[PDB]
This record gives sequence, structure tokens and C-alpha cells, in this order.
Amino acid sequence: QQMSPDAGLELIRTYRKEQMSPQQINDIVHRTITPLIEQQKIPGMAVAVIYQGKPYYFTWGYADIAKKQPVTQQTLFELGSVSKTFTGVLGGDAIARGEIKLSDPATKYWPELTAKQWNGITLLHLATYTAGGLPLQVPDEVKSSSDLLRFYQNWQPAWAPGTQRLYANSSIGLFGALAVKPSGLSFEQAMQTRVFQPLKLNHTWINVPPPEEKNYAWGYREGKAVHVSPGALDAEAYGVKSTIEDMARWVRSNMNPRDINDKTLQQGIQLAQSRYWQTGDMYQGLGWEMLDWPVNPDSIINGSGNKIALAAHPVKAITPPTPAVRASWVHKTGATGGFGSYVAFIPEKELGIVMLANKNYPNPARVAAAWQILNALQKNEDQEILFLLSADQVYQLLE
Amino acid sequence: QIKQILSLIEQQMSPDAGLELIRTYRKEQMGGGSPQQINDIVHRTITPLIEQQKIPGMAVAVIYQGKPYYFTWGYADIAKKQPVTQQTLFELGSVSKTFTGVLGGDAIARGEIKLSDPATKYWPELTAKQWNGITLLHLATYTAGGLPLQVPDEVKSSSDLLRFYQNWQPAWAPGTQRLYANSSIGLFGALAVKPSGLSFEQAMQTRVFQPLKLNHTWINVPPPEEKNYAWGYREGKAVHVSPGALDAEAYGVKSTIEDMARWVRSNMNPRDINDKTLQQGIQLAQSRYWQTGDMYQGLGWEMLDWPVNPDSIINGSGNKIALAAHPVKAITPPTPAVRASWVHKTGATGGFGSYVAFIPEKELGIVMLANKNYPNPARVAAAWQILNALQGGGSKNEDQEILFLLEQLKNGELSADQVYQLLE
Amino acid sequence: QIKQILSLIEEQQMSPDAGLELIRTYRKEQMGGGSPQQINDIVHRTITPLIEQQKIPGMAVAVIYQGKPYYFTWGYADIAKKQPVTQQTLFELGSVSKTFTGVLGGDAIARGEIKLSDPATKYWPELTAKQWNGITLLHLATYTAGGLPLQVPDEVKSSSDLLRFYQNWQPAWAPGTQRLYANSSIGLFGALAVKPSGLSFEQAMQTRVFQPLKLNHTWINVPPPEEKNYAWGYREGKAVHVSPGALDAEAYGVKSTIEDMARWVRSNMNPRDINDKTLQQGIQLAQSRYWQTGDMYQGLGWEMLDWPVNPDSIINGSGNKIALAAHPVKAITPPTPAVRASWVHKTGATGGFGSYVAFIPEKELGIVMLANKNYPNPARVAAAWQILNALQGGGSKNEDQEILFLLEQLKNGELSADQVYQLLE
Repeated sequence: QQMSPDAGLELIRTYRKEQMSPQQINDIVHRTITPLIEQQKIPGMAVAVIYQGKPYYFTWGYADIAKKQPVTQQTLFELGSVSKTFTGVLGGDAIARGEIKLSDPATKYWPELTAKQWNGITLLHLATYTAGGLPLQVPDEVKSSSDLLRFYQNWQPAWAPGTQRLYANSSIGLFGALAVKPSGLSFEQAMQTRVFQPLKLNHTWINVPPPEEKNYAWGYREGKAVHVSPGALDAEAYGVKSTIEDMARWVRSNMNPRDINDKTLQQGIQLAQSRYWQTGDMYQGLGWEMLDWPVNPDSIINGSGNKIALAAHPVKAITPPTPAVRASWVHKTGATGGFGSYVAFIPEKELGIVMLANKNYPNPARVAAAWQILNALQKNEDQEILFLLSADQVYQLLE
Repeated sequence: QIKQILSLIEQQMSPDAGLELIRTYRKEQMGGGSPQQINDIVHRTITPLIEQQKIPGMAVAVIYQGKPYYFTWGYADIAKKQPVTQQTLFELGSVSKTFTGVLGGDAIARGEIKLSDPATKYWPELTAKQWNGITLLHLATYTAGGLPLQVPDEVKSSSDLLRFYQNWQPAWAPGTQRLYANSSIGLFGALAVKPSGLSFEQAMQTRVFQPLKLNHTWINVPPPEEKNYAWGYREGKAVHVSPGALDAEAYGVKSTIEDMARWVRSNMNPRDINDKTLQQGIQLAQSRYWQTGDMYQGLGWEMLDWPVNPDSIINGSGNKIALAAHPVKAITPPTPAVRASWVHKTGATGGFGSYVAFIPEKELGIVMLANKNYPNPARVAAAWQILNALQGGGSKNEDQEILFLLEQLKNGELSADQVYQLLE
Repeated sequence: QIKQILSLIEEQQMSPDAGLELIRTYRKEQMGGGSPQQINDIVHRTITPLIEQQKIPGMAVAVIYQGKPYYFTWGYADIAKKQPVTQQTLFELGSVSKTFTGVLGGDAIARGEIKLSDPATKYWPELTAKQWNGITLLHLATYTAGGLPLQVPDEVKSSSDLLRFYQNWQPAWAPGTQRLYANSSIGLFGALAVKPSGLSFEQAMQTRVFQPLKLNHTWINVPPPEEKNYAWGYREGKAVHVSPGALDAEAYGVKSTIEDMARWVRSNMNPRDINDKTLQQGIQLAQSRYWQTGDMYQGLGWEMLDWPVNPDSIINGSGNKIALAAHPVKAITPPTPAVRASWVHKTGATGGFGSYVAFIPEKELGIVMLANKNYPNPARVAAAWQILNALQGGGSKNEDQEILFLLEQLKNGELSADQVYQLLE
């Protein structure tokens, strides 16, 4: 209608979505996840779908196989690396609280850290895996604070900071450990009072209280029931346990920060999705990873595979950090020895999905299934409409 | 009341805190920021500056608690016996860059550019190998690798300019040294307006000047305004800034003391601006991108942590230091505009000397326009004297040693009564 | 049409003079007209070659047609500053200031403060020399005192220095016999005419001429907030301003804008619209005819010729060879009241400014030419004559006398309507 093409593209997408609380949600969730459960031999799965700001939960399988215990909406799964999204957000909170700057060097908060190669390494580098070759894991022998200080003072980098991005638990682990030092609280207390309790995530635990071990599900690796074994900085990197309800609340909160009474935590949620680095079509936030939406499905699917996600890539400093783009695919994979988790959402379209499973199955399957689900819920061939914006030529070129 | 400050000086009084408070209580004790005290300190500082530096004419604006106070001396045109007035136009010189920076900032807030974009993105014909890793941020912050202080006077065409930049040999890698230069930020300003389709003068007019009602600020003085365009004076001769390549972006703005007071006010409190991308633009222009000594580089503006070491800004304004190369550490990501800052910029032409400096949290500011190019340390020293006196304190030795007395009351030792007896 | 005019003249209903004037406007509008376009055309076509020929940096011209002003600007008030001449630019009027001085004197007469027939020594008793016995204010105002010098000497720098200057002066002629243009004469007249008021000349001029006429940008001393409009004068390429001198305010020291000067010319054309009664009578007295020299009449500052004029006479007579020479005067006793059918004008100059003012009151026509270079008088008077004549119809004294003969016979008999029509066409 002689229209401004800008609104024409997106609004056309929304009408195409109006074509099809759609119980279709139940349909596509079943048609996508059931072949995934059967195909991957997944003992139990909890899946939450956020549609129009409202959660719809779906539970399959056993939380405890030998005990015939079913996965309920109160089952606790090991979030694994998804924990980082919390850490990041907590870090963001500190930034909003005026306690830290990402541009600050790490040693400003660990004074006892004095090795020469730690002079140009900043909290941003630790939070974004861009410190220059921190190992993917803290060594098992690290069991004390002086053991940890000994590990980092004797770490020798591969690269100069800000040049390379290597996914590592020690990087954002130390980031989380440092971001709370100006608070006075420990990491557990800080996360509990500044993130969990303000969002009323009342069954999300860094340490499962024994009165709650009944809901702690078993993870299954090679048929044996496993739980994540303790480690150093585990709370910052991979040691959060939550229920599908609390995780659905987590996605709701990371899509609509303007609904949170906490102002500092709101700005922190916004800062965790800021675009600090670029690699390919992926932007690195604080814990979260972002892409532009619409997105290339084979790119996020093949990019989720550990063959790529663990490989070091060079980064482009985005100055200033691009504020939280709503036309984004915000996601994070998680996994422990026995669990497999995935969180992905598109904030502009108010859409989200959480997928918790007590078996660690490959990330490409999770990103693939989530892409099929959220995809059918509403392409680059479509964006040819922006170039196509006469009336009969459009209606006929579509029909 | 002062006894309550002393008794508070416990963890109920910080490093600064009581220094600041005793400063404003000393302000209350002397005058108290009277519209008379302003005139008094401004005269006792600027008058000897004028007589010593042999400054033909001068205008000074003092922003105190967000209110402008204008002051005029001397002659805009010596021969014509024309006095400096509040409608007199001065050549801002390098202070023009504060506009360019802000304009650049606005472009960022519009999503038309990113400081991390490469220079070659907006000028593809810039094909030399040395331009490969150079970004708009490098150009805006004098960190491209050693661009020259001036664009040569003989650069007078587009091809002359292209050849100028192609033939430039960097002395350093991008992002490692700060060397102040008109070619750097000038090129930045010229590039930042290309996605808007406007000329630099038109973008500046419609995006900065007009939203701020800067109705007597010009890149090109229109003919009916030439009567207010003051003469610059270099060695007794009347002079005006000649046209040059990229002058509009680097040193070609002309303004009045009123418009300059409104500029400083707008950069102190962008929250009163209807234009949103201009407000964010100011915010980005006062962001801290690099650090050198105790100095942070914004977009045109330069910022120090407040309170500031007077000897550092005064000595650092001299051209032996201000124009030298210095190493930079990147502030990545850039810190947003810190209100506890001393934000300033010097400017000059052949025959004009100007300075602008403000402290945003204290709502304090000063503009100094003069039609002679006199040394920077004199300008920054006078400005520090005025702003220091007006904010409460006096003498750097008195500030350090009074901070010492308060630290003594903190570490027991001095204890309320003896501190007070020493102070009164 | 002309037919209506000739028939009306046959019917006694019109004077041959009114026939002459109306016919003048008719053939004026036959091809050109009194449209604001004819003004623009003749002004451009006259002043542009004047500026290009005389190498004039900047200029302002006001043309008053039927009491309305039309302004024109060229060039630069400040060359170096690239500052254009505008309607707020201040020029140095030079000797045109005398027209103000005269009018002020007239106002003084209308106030009953002075008499032109009083001796000068009455208002300056300390002037005790013998040669001052028969010299009156009229003599000083009209350059007929007996040979006062063109200039007051530069070494005259105090009131007593001035007294010594006038006491030791040697007259070459008896009062009332020769006209010698001189700043000392009318300058002394202006200084004396304000003495009974107790005001200074600057104060009397400000409150009694400038302020009643709303001449709000006319100055004897340019105040500091106005120096930005005070144009530079240019003499041999250098910028110059008129230096202070004895009696400068009375003789050549006024600065004005093209607007204020347009109001000055209108005020002298139609004083009948001025609330200030004594200023109105003062203007009228300043255009009275006190002496005759050739075809020229001397007023108070203003000089008058009968309109229409022989152009070569005003052009040639404006040159300094004649204008500064001594010429004998015939006394017009008593002075003729201000003749509206006159060419009333005055030239003025300083080192770096050249100005000219000329108006015809009966035709409500006028021109002001202010320029920041001192170029010869005949060029100014020629330009003004071309413009005003063109705007008035075509003129010429011989022509008007011929048409007046045909119209006189029209009122008598001899010709009759269709005759005069045929002879005119």
C-alpha cells in the first residue's frame, strides 16, 4: 500500500505468524522433542516455552530412573554452563551498582595477584573469554584459595588480551569470583541476594539445601547415575541447579527487564546482552551469546557444536558496546557430566525456550530442536521483501 | 555546624567528603557564592592575566550552579575602537573539536556509524596498506599512529587530500600512542557525516547548533555578521583564520560568549535537551576511551578525575607536553561520562586564544575567549583559580595539608578540638 | 490623457503651471513610469558606473519618491573584514553636517533665543576686535563675514586658542559683500547659536534635532556600542577616520546611516508633519534665500537653486575650483521664504568619505549618496541630477518654458486645444 518497507517486512512476518495460546504449542513441542528424546535416549526432560510473555511447561521421563521418580515442574536439573548467564548478569549488576568496571584490570580486585602477564588483563577479558588463553578447566589439584592464587600466578598466556576468544571455565569463573569482591559477600551470597531473590527464583540453588535433595535429579552418563563433582570456581562456571519454572522465569526476566522492581539488576540484565565482541555472526555478551534475528539456522546449529565452540576465534572490539539489541537470538548451551541444558529466546518477539535434560546430549541437537520449535512458532529469503518494497506483483510473487 | 563535620570526621567521613564539605563551608564563611564574589575573583584573576599577556580583548563566562555570568574586557577591533561585547564573535580554534566530537557522538546515537568501524568503510579510495586497521575511534582520539598536526596548506582539492592521506607514513601501530593532530579528528569529522548525506556544515548546523539554539555560532560567518567578527591579533597585526582543508572539523567554528556558555551548560546537563541522539551524543563525547597519565581522551573533550591535581592540568596544557606523543592504555569498554570529572579543551588560532572547562557534578564552568593566542598554562591556571575559589577551597598546599589534618582527626591523634583550633 | 489636460486648460479649470506639471508626469509615465522599477533601473544604471569609475569601496543611496524611501547598498564598509555596507552603516557626512547646524540655528531662532541680525559679539563678548563690529550671526552662517578662512587652524586646541584665532583674524572684505565657503564661519555660527540655551552643541543637536526626528543612529561622537557600524574611510587605499578638530561638531563631524539621512531629507522636504514646532520653523528658515551668487541662493547650511536647473551649472559649480573661490553676493532683502520649486542640496567630504544630499520639495523627490571614499563633487551632482531628473519626467528649463508658452496661449487664445495637441505630438 505504497508503504514504508521498514514496517512492511516485520509486519508481514507478524501477519504470517497470525496465520498460525495456540495448542499448536503442544503439537510442535511434542513433534520436535519426542523424536529427540527417543533418538538421544534421554531419561527425563523438562521443556518450557515462553509465548507472549506466558510460560507453558511440558515434562517427560524419569528424574530418578531406579526410583521410578518422574520429572516434575519442581525437578532440579544441573544447568551446567548455562550457569554463566547468571554469572554474567550478576557481573552486570555489579557494573550497575558502581562496584566494578569491565575496563578495570583484574588485579584491582585480586591485589595478591602480581604476575607480570596479569597487567593488561581486565574483568571484561575474563568475562568474555578474551584474556589470552585461560584453560578450559581449572585443574583438579586446585583445592584452596592459595592453590588457586598459585594456579593463576603461574599461568602463562598464549596471546595478548583482547585478541583471541577461547571458551574457558577458568576465565568467566575468575570473572565471577572477582566481580563480587567489592560487595563483601561471597559468590553464593551475592548471587542469592542480588539475582535469585529479587526475581523470586526460589528453587534455584548454587548449593542444594539437603531439604531439597529430593528434587535433585540424577544425571546419566554411560548408563551410570552421576552428579557434578565439586570444583574450584564451579559456582561461577557450571554449578547452578534450577527447576523448569525458575528457568522459565529466568527467560521472562531476561526478555523484560523493565518489569523488575530492582533497578540495578534490570540494568545488569541489559548489560549482559550488550555486544562487546564479534566473531563471525556471533556477539559475545556477559555469559549470554547473541546473534541478529532473523538468523541462519545452520550457523547457530553448526556453531553450537563443540568442534567450533571450543575453538579459539579472533574478536572485533565493538566500541562502544552495542546496547541490548531486541532483534537478537540470545542463547546459551550448558552441560555437566550428566546433564544437558539449552536456553534461547528472541526478546522482540517475546519468544523463549528452556530445555533441561538429565543426559548430556550434543548441543547441535538442542539448538536444532529449539530452532524448529521457535521457528514453527512464528528467513533470509523473506528479507527479499524489503528489496521487493506492484501490488499484484507482490501478491502473485508470493502466491 | 562545622563541629558536626569534625565530629563526623568514624567511618562516617571519607577521603574527600570532609575536604569538599569544609570547602563549601569556607565558601559560606567568606562570601557564599555571591554574585559579587564571582565578579571579584573573576576580576582579580582575569585582569592581571590580561595586563600580563597583553590581551587586546576578552570575554569570560562563568557558570555557577547552572547560571551564566558574563564578563567583557578590551576591544574586538583595536583600530576601530570597537569593544568586546556579549555578541562578539571569537575564533574557537581547537575548541571546535568539542563540537565535532559531539556531532560524531550524535552520529553514533543515530546508528549511522560505530567508533569501531574501519576508516576505509566510509572512504574506500583510501587504499594504502597502512589504513587497514585504522578505525574511526583512532581518528577521533589521535591514536591512528602519528597523523600530522596540520593538513598542509597546499591541500586544496579532493585529490590533494586523498594523496595526502595515502602518502602518510605512520610512526606507530594504531591504538598505542596519542599524538594530538588536526588531520586525525578532522578526517574523523569528515567521515562521520557521510552516512547522513549532509555536508559537515549542514550536519553541524541542523544537528548541534539549531537543537541547542546556538544562533550566533558559525563555521562560516554570514555577511551581516562580519561586524561582530573580532579581529585576531598576532604581533600587533590583525588576522583572521584562513581557509584550509578540513578546517570546519578541527578549528573553524566562531561563536559568542553567550553561545559558548550555552554550549558548556548543554554539555554539563544534556538532560534538558529535546533531541535524544544529541543527548546521547554528548554522553558519548564525554566517555573515556584512552588514558594517558591522569588524562582521559573523549571525543574532542578531555577529562580528568575530580578533584584534579592543578599542577598536572596546568603543566599538561603547555605545548611541549600537550603536543608530544604519549602512550595510551585503552579503556575497553569506554567508561560512560563520569560526572566527577574536570572536562576541558584548549583552542587557538593565529590570533585567538580560547579555553573551556567545567565540573559537571558541581555544576561549575568557565569559558575564556580572547583575541590573542597566549600560552595555555596561563588560561588553565586562571580557570583553575576561578573555579577553585568558587567551589570553596584555596591553595593546593592548603588542600593537601588540610586533607592531612582531617586524616589526623581520623587516625585519632588530632581529635575534633585540636583540629578545629588549628582550622579557626 | 493629454487631451483631457488641454481641454481642462481651455476651460480655465487648470493653471498652465498645473498643465506643465501634469503633462510632465504623463510623458514621464509614457515609457518609464514612477514604478519602483524605474527607480531601480536608473539608480543601477547611474551609480554602478560611478562606483566602477571612481573606485568606490562601499556606498549607500536612498531615493525618496513621493515621500517613500528606497535604499540601495554596494560594496564594503570594512574591506579587510569583508563587512558589507548595510542600512545601519555609519558614514562620515563631512560638510553635510552643516545642513544640521543651519537647521539647529533655525530652531534657535524659532525659540526666540537668537537673532540672525544680532552681532556675533553679542553671544561672545570676549570677541572684542575692531573687525567684528558689523558682523552678525547671518554673516557667519552664510560665509559672508568678510573672508573667514576655510579651516580653523590645527594648532587651535582650547577655548582661549579659539578666542586668539578669531581676534587676530584679518578680513579681506566688508561684511555682506563676498561669499567664501569656510568651516570657521558656519562653525562659529553653530557654536554661538546654542550659547543662550546653556547647552553644549552636541547636547543641543541631540535633543533638538536628532531626537525629535527619531534620528536614532546619527552621531557627532559615535558611542562605543555603535563603532561596529562606523565604516572605514578610504584615502589612497588606507583606512582613515576624521580626526578631532576645533569646531568639528558644528562644521563637519556628524556620522549617520542611509536610513537616518533619508529621514533627514524627508524632514526637510515636508516639515509640516513634525510635531516639534520650532524645529519645523527652523527647517523653513534654513531653506530661506538670504544671498544670491550667480544662479545660487545661500540658506542656513542648505544651498538652493531654482528648479528646473541647468545641470552643467550645478555640476560645474560643485567643483572645488568654483565652490571654494570667493564670489560676490547680492543681498535678498528681505530673504525669500523657502521656495518649494527648488533644487536644495549640499555636498560634504572628509579624508575618506564623500557624501551628497539633494531634494526637490514641490515634486517630493530626493536623493542621498553616502560613500566611504572622497571622490569629486561633479560626479556626485551629475549622478544625482540624472537620477532625479529621470524620475521627475525629463525636465529641461527651455522645454518647460516652451510648453508653458503653448499652454499660456491655450488659456488666452492663439493656439486652442487641438493645436497644442498637434504641436506637442
